[PDB]
Amino acid sequence: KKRPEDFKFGKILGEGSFSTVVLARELATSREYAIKILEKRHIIKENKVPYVTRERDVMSRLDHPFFVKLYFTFQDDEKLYFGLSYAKNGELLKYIRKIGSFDETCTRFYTAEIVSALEYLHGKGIIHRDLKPENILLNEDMHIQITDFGTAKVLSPARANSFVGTAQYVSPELLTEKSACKSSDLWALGCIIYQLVAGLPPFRAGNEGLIFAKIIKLEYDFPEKFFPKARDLVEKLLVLDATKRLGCEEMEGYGPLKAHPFFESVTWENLHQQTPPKLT
Ligand SMILES: Nc1ncnc2c1ncn2[C@@H]1O[C@H](COP(=O)(O)OP(=O)(O)OP(=O)(O)O)[C@@H](O)[C@H]1O
Repeated sequence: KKRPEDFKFGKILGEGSFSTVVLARELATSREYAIKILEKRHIIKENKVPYVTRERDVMSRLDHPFFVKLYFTFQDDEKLYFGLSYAKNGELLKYIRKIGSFDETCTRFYTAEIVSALEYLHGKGIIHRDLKPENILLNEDMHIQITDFGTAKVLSPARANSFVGTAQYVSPELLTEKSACKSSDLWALGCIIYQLVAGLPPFRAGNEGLIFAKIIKLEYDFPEKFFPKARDLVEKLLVLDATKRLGCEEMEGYGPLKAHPFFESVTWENLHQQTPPKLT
């Protein structure tokens, strides 16, 4: 029902391989949206339509404060437009790079929000499959806003067969069995926790193949100082057997995960309304 004429477009927020995200003000309401714009000829020609349709379908299902919201979509002759919530503070990755690593309180708090987010997502039977700090945005208040649902999968009411993801965060089962499940996201969570504390994700190399070989061998080490209860949690997530990761369904879900000693001081109830600790 909305049209391009309905908005004043401002600065480009970022660019993807087949998309541009632009900050826009809706004239009729004065609201700010991040508008994702896809060229129809380009997505048809480069075979991206399945990913565009998947992103719209998955995002339409989501209604949780830790996810970017899809408010509306429209199209004209040349373009599709997705109106998204504007995450003013950009990617979580920017903050890991800037400050180098998070202290225990910040690690705990941001990990808790991600765990809360994943509990919601897996409860709806959806796997993300590309969870990483670049795909975790931050709103004006510094709460997380998970994004990038074009490679997500709605599981039909355990396993998904498309090969998708980012080498550093890909789970061993996707490499060796050629499928992913909810537990694959918990593997990515382990990588992200490690990255928050250590400054880099645990499987690192300058090319994907070398990363793959390390992942399948569980070849990684903790830096000398690494919060002991965080290390224990990481060891319970970075497990080759996907059925043995803390938080997976065969480990009886998110209850035991949230009960991990690392999260002891966490109040899970209204996390999105708590004041995040300052990063720095
Ligand atoms: N809702 C949003 N609010 C603020 N910034 C955003 C939002 N969505 C995306 N961005 C920024 O714009 C960039 C482009 O996002 P987009 O989803 O179009 O492609 P991408 O996922 O970065 O790249 P690719 O699709 O090629 O992997 C993001 O990397 C992010 O920095």
